[PDB]
Amino acid sequence: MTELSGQPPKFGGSTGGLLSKANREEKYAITWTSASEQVFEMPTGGAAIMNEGENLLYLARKEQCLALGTQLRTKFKPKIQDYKIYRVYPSGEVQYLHPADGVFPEKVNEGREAQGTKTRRIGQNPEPVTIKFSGKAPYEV
Amino acid sequence: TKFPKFSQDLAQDPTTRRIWYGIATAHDFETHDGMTEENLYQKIFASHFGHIAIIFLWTSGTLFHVAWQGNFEQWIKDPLNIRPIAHAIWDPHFGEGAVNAFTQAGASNPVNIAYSGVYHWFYTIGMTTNQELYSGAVFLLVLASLFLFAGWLHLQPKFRPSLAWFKNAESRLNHHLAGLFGVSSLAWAGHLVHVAIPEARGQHVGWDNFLSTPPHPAGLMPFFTGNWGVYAADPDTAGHIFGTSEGAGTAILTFLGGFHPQTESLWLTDIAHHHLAIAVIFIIAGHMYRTNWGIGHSIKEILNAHKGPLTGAGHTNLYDTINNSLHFQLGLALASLGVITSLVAQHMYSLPSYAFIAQDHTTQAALYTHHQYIAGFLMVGAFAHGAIFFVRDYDPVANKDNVLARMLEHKEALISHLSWVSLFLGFHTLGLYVHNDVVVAFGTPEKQILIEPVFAQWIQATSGKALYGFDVLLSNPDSIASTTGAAWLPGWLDAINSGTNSLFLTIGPGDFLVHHAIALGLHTTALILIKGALDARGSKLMPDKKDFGYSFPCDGPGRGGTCDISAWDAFYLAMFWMLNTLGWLTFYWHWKHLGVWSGNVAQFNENSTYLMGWFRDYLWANSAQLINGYNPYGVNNLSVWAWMFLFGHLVWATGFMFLISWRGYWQELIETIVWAHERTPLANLVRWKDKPVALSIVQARLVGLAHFTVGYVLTYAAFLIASTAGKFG
Amino acid sequence: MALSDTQILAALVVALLPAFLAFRLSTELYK
Amino acid sequence: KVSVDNNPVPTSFEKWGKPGHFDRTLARGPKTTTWIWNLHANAHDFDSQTSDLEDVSRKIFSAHFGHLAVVFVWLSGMYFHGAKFSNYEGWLADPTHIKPSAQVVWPIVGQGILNGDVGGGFHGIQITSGLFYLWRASGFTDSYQLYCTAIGGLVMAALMLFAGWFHYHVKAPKLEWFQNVESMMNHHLAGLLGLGSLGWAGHQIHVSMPINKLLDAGVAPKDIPLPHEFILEPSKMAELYPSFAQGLTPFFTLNWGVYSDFLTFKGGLNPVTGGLWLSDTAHHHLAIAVLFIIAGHMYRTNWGIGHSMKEILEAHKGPFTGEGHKGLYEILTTSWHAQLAINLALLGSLTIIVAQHMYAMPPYPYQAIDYATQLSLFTHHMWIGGFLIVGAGAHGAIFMVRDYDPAKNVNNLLDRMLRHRDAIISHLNWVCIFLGFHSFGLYIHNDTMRALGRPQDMFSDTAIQLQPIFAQWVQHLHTLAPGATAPNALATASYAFGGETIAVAGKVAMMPITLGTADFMVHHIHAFTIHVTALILLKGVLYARSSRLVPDKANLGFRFPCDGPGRGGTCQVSGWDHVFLGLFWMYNSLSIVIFHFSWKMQSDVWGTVSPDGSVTHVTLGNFAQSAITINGWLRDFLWAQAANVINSYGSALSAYGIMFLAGHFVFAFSLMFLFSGRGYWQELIESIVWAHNKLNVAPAIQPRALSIIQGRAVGVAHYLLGGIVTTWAFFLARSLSIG
Amino acid sequence: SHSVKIYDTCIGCTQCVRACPLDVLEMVPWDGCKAAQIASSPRTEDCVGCKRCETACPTDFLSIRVYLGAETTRSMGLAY
Amino acid sequence: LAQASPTTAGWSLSVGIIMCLCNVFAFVIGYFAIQKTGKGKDLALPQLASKKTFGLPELLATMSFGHILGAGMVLGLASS
Amino acid sequence: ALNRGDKVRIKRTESYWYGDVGTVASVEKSGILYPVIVRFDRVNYNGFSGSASGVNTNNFAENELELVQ
Ligand SMILES: CC1=C(/C=C/C(C)=C\C=C\C(C)=C\C=C\C=C(C)\C=C\C=C(C)\C=C\C2=C(C)CCCC2(C)C)C(C)(C)CCC1
Ligand code: SF4
Repeated sequence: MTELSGQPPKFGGSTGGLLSKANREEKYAITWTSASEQVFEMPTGGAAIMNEGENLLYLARKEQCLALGTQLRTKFKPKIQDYKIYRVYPSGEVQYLHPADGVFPEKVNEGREAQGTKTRRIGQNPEPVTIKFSGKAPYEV
Repeated sequence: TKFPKFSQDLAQDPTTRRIWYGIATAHDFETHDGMTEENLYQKIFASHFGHIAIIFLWTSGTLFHVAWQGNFEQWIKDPLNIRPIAHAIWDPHFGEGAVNAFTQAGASNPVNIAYSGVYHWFYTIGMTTNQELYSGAVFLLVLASLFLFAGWLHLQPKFRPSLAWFKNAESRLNHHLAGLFGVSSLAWAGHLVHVAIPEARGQHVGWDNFLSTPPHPAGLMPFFTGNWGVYAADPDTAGHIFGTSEGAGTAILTFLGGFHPQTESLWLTDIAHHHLAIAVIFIIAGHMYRTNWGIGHSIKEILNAHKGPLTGAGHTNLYDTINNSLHFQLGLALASLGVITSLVAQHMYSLPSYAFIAQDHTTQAALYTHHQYIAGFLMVGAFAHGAIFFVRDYDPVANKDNVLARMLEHKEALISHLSWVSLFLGFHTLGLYVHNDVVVAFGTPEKQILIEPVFAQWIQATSGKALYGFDVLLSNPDSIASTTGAAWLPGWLDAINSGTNSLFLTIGPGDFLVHHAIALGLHTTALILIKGALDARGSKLMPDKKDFGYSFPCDGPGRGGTCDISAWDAFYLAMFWMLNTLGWLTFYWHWKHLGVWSGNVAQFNENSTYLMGWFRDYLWANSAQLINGYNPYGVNNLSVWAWMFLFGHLVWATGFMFLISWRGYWQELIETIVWAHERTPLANLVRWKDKPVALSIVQARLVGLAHFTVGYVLTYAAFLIASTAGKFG
Repeated sequence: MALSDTQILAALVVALLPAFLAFRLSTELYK
Repeated sequence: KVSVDNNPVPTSFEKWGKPGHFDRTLARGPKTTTWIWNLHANAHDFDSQTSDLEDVSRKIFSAHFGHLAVVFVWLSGMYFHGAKFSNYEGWLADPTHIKPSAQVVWPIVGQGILNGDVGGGFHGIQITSGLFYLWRASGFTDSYQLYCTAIGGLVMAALMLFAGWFHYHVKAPKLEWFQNVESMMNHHLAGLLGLGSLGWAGHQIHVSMPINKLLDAGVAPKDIPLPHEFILEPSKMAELYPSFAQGLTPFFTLNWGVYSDFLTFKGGLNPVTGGLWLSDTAHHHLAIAVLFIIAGHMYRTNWGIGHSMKEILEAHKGPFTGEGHKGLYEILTTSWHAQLAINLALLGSLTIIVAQHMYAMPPYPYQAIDYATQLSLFTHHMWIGGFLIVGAGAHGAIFMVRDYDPAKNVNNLLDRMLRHRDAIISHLNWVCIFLGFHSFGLYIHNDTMRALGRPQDMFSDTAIQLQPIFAQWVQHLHTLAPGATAPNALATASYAFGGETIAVAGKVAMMPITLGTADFMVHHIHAFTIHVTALILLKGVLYARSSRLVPDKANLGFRFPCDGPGRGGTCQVSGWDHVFLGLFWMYNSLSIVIFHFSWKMQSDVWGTVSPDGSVTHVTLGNFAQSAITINGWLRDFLWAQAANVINSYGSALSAYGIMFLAGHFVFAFSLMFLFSGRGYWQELIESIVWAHNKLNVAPAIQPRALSIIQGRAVGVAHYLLGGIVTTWAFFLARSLSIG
Repeated sequence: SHSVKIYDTCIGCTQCVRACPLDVLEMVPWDGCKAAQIASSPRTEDCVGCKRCETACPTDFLSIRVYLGAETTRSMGLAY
Repeated sequence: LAQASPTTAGWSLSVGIIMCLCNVFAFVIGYFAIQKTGKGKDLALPQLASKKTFGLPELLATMSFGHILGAGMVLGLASS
Repeated sequence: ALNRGDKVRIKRTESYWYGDVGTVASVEKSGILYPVIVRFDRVNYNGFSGSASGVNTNNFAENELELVQ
C-alpha cells in the first residue's frame, strides 16, 4: 500500500497501451514475483520479458490485468500465485483489489457475507404490473 | 442537470450513446422516472393538441402554396389538357439548360407539376379563385393557433383534468360517435347542398349571398309533412356539362348511381345524400351507453355477461384491462386505421368522386400506393403495439382462465398453423411460376398452366358483369333480385358493362397467380407478427422475456445462440415482409393499369403468367423514359426523378451497411481512430467532452431498417411518377 | 387573378403568432 | 537422408461405419442436428485434431495426392468430352465461319431448343472456355490421339490414387524428410518448374512449328499425317526450315546464329491468325528453362555448396529493425498455415497476372476472333484470384491465432507488427478516407453536374480534364521502345500499349487503347476498393491475437461469434468474421473491374472493321462520354447490354436467361441468412417440434438452429454465388450474341 | 452498473466463478445443496455484461442472471 | 535483321583466351567463395597442387560456373 | 418420498422439460432444498454456440413431480 516495489519488465515499449485516461481519470497496475527469468506476452500487444524478483506493470482496464494474471497462472511450468491487482488515482491514492482476503474466489473462506442472493426460483419473480409506475424493476426487487 | 434530463440512468455516462438514446426515448413517457397517471395523461393531451396543430398547419402551408404559386384559374379555363403546378423552384445552382427544361406550363419561373391531386378536390368542392384559397389558408392557420392556445391552456395547474375524466369511457364513445362523426358529416352534407352543388351547376354562391339564395325552389315544409320526392324530382341528365346549366336540373338529393358520363365521376347528389344518411345512422348510433342519466348501457355489464360453455370465462374483467392499458386500445385504433386506409386506397381508384381525376393517371397511381403504404405501416405498428401490450400490461391473476390465457395456451398450434398455410401457399405459388417459366423458356406456351380464377369471375358476374356469361343472380332478369325496382339498377348496370372505366376489371390467370402471391405475403407477415406477440411472455429458450423488457440486444452466445430473440427483433424481421407484400401489390396494380390505359391489355393477359414479362415488359421497358432524364446531349423535365432514383438506390445500399455488419469490428475501428486522435501533435489542444463509441446493436439494426425503408420508398415513388408521366404526358 | 404583396405580408404576420405560442408551449412542456 | 516408417495406420473397413471418429466429442452420435454441421465443418481441419506435426503432415501429403487424382479425373473428362462428343475436326477445317461446340444435350423435356444451330452442320451448345485454340496450338488433328490422352489421364489418375493410398497406409515418412526445405526448393525449381519447361520447349520445336506452319497456309487437317512421321523424317524439317539440316553441332559449338531461323524475337502479333508467334513461345520456354535450371542451385542440401535459410535469415538486421529476421525459419518450417498464406497470396496475385496478360496479348491462335472466350476467360481467372487472395488473408489470421508462439519471437518483426498495429490501421484508415472522398466524390459531382445540364464545369475531355499523363507517357515510351531501346525486336511487345491496328479475317483483334479521364477515375475507384479490402484483411490478421477491446480472445479460438452483449456489444470481433466481410469487399472490387473490362473493350477495341481502313465499334465509342458519370453507367452498359440477355428466349440461349433469373433468386435468398439471428428461428423450430409431437412423429435426432457463424458462412456463400452466377449469365449472354 | 442476481437453485459446480474474467463472483458457504456452497457477487459494479457467466452453469435456466441497467464508462469497457 | 551475330568456335582464340581463363577465374573464385568444401560423397582422393585439391562437388560447381560464365563471355562479347 | 428407478413426470412449467417423463437417479439427505435427481433421454439447450451436446440431468423436488410407473 506504501509503494509498488518492483521494476518495469524488459520491453521495447508499445504504442497500443496507455492513453490519456491513464493520467486523467484512473489506471491499473499489477505486481508479481518471478521464480526465474522467462518471457511472456503483454495483453495490449507484443511479448515482454519478465525479471526475477518483483515486477511492476501498468494497464488501463481490468480485462487486460486479469488476462495477464490468468496467463501467469496457466502458461508457465513453475506456477505463479503471487500476483496482486492495484488501481491508482491521479490524486496519489492507491487501492488494493484482489485477492482482498488473500485467497482466490474459486475456493471458499470464512469471514464473509453473501449479498445479491435472492431465495426464490425463476417463476417467483414479481410480475411487472405490480411494479408498474414505480422506480424499481422486476429484476431489482 | 445535463440533457437528457428525464432519466438519471441516461445521465450517468460520458458516452455518445447517451446522446443517441436521449434522442431515442423522448416519447416513451412510461420509462420516465417519477411518473404517475396524472402527469402521463397531461403530457398525452398536450402532445395530441400539438399534433393536431401540425396537421392543420401542414394543410395551411400546402393550401397557401397551391393558392399563390399554382396555376389554378388557368386550369379552370381548361381542366383536361393542362398539367397542374405544385410550387415554383428557388435554387441558385440551376444552369440555363435545366432552367429551360423546368420552366414550362406557361410559367416564367421553374416549376414542378403537382401530382398530389388536390386540384381535382378543390375543383369538385368549388374553390373558383385564389383569394378564397387564401381565406381558407388563413382560416385553418388561426384554427391551428386556437389548438395551440388550448394546448397551453389545459396544462395550467388549475385546468389539469382528473384521472377519472380520462377514465370515463362511455361518454367518450357516445361523444365521438355522435358529436364527432355525425354532426361533422351533417355539416359536410350541408356544405355540398348549399355550395358544392350550385358551384358545380354554375350559379355563384358568395360570402354575402348564401343567406339570401335558397338551395331549392321549394321550401323546407315538403321535407316536413309528407313528400320527400320534391328533392328527387329533376336530376342532371346524361347531357350535363360541368360549370353550366344545359341538361342540369335542380335536384339535390337522388340516388341514380352510376358514373358521370362526361368526366367519369360520382354524382355530387349521391355524395350529399350519402353523407346525410350516414349522419343519421351515426347520430342514432351515438346513444348506446349510460353517461349521467341512467338510460343506456354499461361496458362492464355487457363485457362480463358474455360468458361461454367452452370459451372459458368468456370476456370477464376485460374492461379493467382495455381501460387501464393504453397499448391495447392503441393497437385496436391503429388496426382500424390501417384497414380503413387500405379500403380508402382500393376504393379511390375504382369509384372516384372528383372531376377529371380519372384522366390524370399519375395522381391516381400516387394516391393509391400512398394510402396503401400508409395502411401497411399503421397496422404493422398495431401488431407491434399489441406485442408491447403482452410484454408490459398482461395480468395473470386479473385474467385467470380468460380468453387471452387461452391464447397464450394454444399459441403453439396457432404459430404452427400460420406456418403450414405459409409453406403450402409459397411452395405452390413458386412452383406454378417456375413451371410456367421453364415451359415458356422452351418456346411452347401451349403447355403453360393458366388457372382461371373462377370465383373471381363468379363474384364479378354476381356483382353485375355479363361479359363472362355466368349470368348468376344479378345480370339475369330471371332471378328475384333483378326486378326489385330499385333506383340504382340502370346506373350500376351501365357502369359495370362499359369497357372504359377501371371498376371491376377483366380478370385473367395472372391475376389469380399474383393474388396467391399477395395472400402469401399476408400469411407470412401475419405469422411473423403473431409469433412475435404471442411468444413475448415465454419461450423454452428464454421465459424471462417479461423481466428484460421489450427491446434488448440478445441473451448471449449461451444456450446455443440467442441472437434476434426479442419481439423487437420480430418487428425487425417483420418490416421487410410488410414492404415486400406492399411491393407485390403495387407492381401488379401499376402494370395492370398500364395495360388498361395503353389499350394493349393483351400483353398483361399473356405476359403476366411467367416472370419474363414482369422483369422485361414492365420492369425493363417502362424504365427507358426514366433514365433519359439527362442524356449527354441535354436534359428534360424528368431529370429530378432519375437523380432521386439513383439517390434512393445509394440510400438502399448505405443501409445495407448496418443491415449486414454488426458492432464489434466497428468498435475496434473507431477505438483505433480514437488512438489516432490521442497521440497526434497539434490536435491534443482540444479534447472531446462526450466519449465516442460505436452504436448499439438495436440502434444499428433500427438505422439499417429505416435506411432500407426510405431508400425503397424513394426509388419506387420516383420510378412510378416518372414512368406514368412519361407514358401518358 | 392577380395577387398582392399585402396579402403575403398579412399571411406572414398572422403566421408569426403560432410560432411564438408554440415556442411558449415547447418552453412549458420541457417539464 | 530419407527416413520412412512401415505400416503406421493399417487399412480397415470398420472405421467407415460410425462416421466422425476423428474427433473426441463428435463420436458419441447424432444427439442433435448440429452434430451433422460439426462433422462437415472439421472434416478437413486436421491440425486441431492431433498434436504433433508427424501424423497430420502425413494426412496432408495423402490429401494432396487425392487432390491431384481428382483434378486428373476432371482433366481426363474434359479431354474425352472434347474428343468424342464435339466438333473439333469440322471446326478445324475452317476458321472464323463456324462457331465451335463441345457439349450435346439430351432432348427430353424440350431441350432440343437449347441445342441450337451452332453452325457447320451441327446442333448443340457453344463452347467458350477456349480449349479448341489450345488444341490447335498444341497440334491436335485427330480424335484417337485425344482419346489416348483421356484414357492415359484416367489410368494415371488411378495411379495417383494408388500412390496416395501407399504413402499414407503403408510407408509414411518421418518429420526429418519434411523440414529439409532446401531439397524441396532445389527440386521444385529444378524438377517441376524446369523439366516441364524443357518438355514443352521440345513439344513446340518439334510438333507445333511444322503443324502451324503448314496449317496457316491452307492445308486441310486430314491431308498431313501425324507428328511421329515428322520426327522420324528430318527431310521435312530441312525443306521447311533450312536450319534443321545443320544438326545439333551449332548448339554445342555455341554458333547459335543459324538457329534464329526458327528461334525468333519477332514480337507483336500474328496477322495470319491473331495469336502469338510459336517461335517466340519456343524461344521463351527455352530461356525460362535455362533460368529455372540455373535457379535450382541456390541452396545447400548435401554437398557444402549453396545456401542455408537459417543463416540468410539471420544475416539481415537493420538500425531501424533491431535484431532482424531471427525466428522466421522456426515459425515458417513448423506451422503449415503461414506457408499456406504465403503460397495462396502469391498464387492469387499470379492468377491476376495471368488474366491481365491474357487479355492484351492473346497467346493462342484464333482467340481474338470471338470475344466471348476472351472476356469469360479473363473474368474467371480474376474471380479465382480474388478467392485465393482472401483465403490467404484468412489463413494468415488463423496462423496468428493458433500456431503463433510468443516465446520464440523476442523483439521480432511480428512483435513490431503487434506493437504498431494501431498505427498501421490508423494510417490505412486515413488513405481509405482519402481515396473514398476523392474518387467516388468525382462521380457524385459528375452526376450532379449532368443532372443540371451544364457540362462547362464537368469532368470530361470536353470539360475540366483529369488526364492520366503517366499512363499515356508509359504508353508512348512503349511505342518508341522497340525501335531504339530494343534493337533485336522488329515489331512491338504488344499493340495494346500503342501502335497500328491489327485485324484478322472478318473481324478486329486488337487496337491501341486510349486512356482518357474516365479511365483515370476508374483506376482511382480500383485503388480505393483494393485499399478497403487490404484494410479489412490486414486488421483481421493483426487484431486476431490480442486487442484492448477483449485481451483474452485468443484463448477462445479463431471461430467464435461474439463475447456477449457487454462492452456495448462485441458482435464480429474474431478474425473469421473479418474474412466474412472481406469476401463481400472482394466481390464488390472484382465486379467493378470486370464491368470496366467488358465495357471498355466493347467500346474501344472491338467491333467490325471495313476494308477501306475504318472500324466500327458495337457501342459506337461512348466510353469517353457515358462512363465518366454513373447514370450513363446505369443505362449505356447495364440497360443497353441486358437486352441481349432478356430477349434470347425460344432461341438457342434460353438457358443463360434462366440462370440469370435463378441467380437473382439466389441473391435474394441469401438475405435469409444475412439479416436474421438464431434464437428467432430456434424458437420457430421449437414450435414446429411441438406440432410434430402432437402427431407423435417426433424425430429421434432433435432439430436445432444453425449457429451464428454457420449462418454467416451460409449467407456469404449464397450472396457470393448469386452474384457470380448472374454475372456469368449476363457476360456470356451479351458476349456470345455479338458475333 | 450491470446488476447481477443469483437465485436459490445453485448446485456448487464453481464453474460460475471460474469463467468470469473480471473477478466479480465469489463462492460463499451455504446449506441447501450437496456442495454446501452457493455463489455470490460482492463486487457487481465491475462486470461488463460479457454474459459468459450465463453460459457457464449447466443447470436448467441457471441460478445466476445478469441484467443490463445504467451504464458507466468504467463498466462500458473503454481505454479512454 | 542486325542480330547479335555469333561465330563458330575457332578453336584457336574463341576457346583459349575466352573460357579457359574463365575456368581459371572460376578456380580463383572457388578459392574464395565456398566456406566449406570437403564433405561430399566422394572426396576427390587424387589431390594435386591447386587444381583438384578440395573435393568433387566444389570441382563440378566451379566447372559449371566456368562454363556458364564463359558462355556469357563469348555471347555478350561477340558483335555486341 | 420417491425411490430409485421410478418413472416420473414433471410439472414445473418454468423449465424446458415440461410435459416429459423419465427415471429418477438419486435422493440425498433430508432437509435439502431439491432432493430428487432425475435422468432423462432428451437434452435441453445448454452449451456454447454450436456445441455438440448439452446436459441431460437436473435435480428437483417432490412437490412438482408426479410418479406414474
Ligand atoms: C397483436 C394483438 C392484438 C391484435 C390486433 C389486430 C390487428 C386485430 C385485428 C383484426 C382484423 C384485421 C380484422 C379484420 C376484419 C374483417 C372481417 C373479419 C370481415 C368480415 C366478413 C363478413 C361477414 C363480410 C360480409 C360481407 C360480405 C359477405 C361481402 C360484402 C360486404 C359484407 C359486409 C356484406 C390485440 C391488440 C387485440 C391484443 C394483443 C395482441
Ligand atoms: S450458479 Fe451454477 S455455475 Fe454458479 S456456482 Fe451455482 S451451480 Fe455453479
